[PDB]
Amino acid sequence: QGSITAGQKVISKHKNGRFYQCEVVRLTTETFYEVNFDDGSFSDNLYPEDIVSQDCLQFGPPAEGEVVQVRWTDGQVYGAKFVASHPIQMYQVEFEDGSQLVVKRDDVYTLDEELP
Repeated sequence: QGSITAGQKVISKHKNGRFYQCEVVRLTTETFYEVNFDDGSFSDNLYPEDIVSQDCLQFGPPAEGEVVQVRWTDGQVYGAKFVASHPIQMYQVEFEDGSQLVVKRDDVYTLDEELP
């Protein structure tokens, strides 16, 4: 939703799990990758760097259906096939303590609106 802009005071969840006032420092795009692992399990939230069979950061996303190897969150490598890439509008926010998160549109609230 286009209603949130850089420099806006908003309310979002700090890393401590509670809602505080923070400030949007930057609007950014994060590209997510979707793959089918060789066992048929599906992942929708890989980062391009997690493809270890080719350099997607340099050359962009694989061809749909292309065989890939994936470094998973457990440090391990797995066979898979590339499905699709999805760019996502993210909001980099800073709290009064100076901590920063990069959160989705649904994770931020204006000062006028009821939580949650």
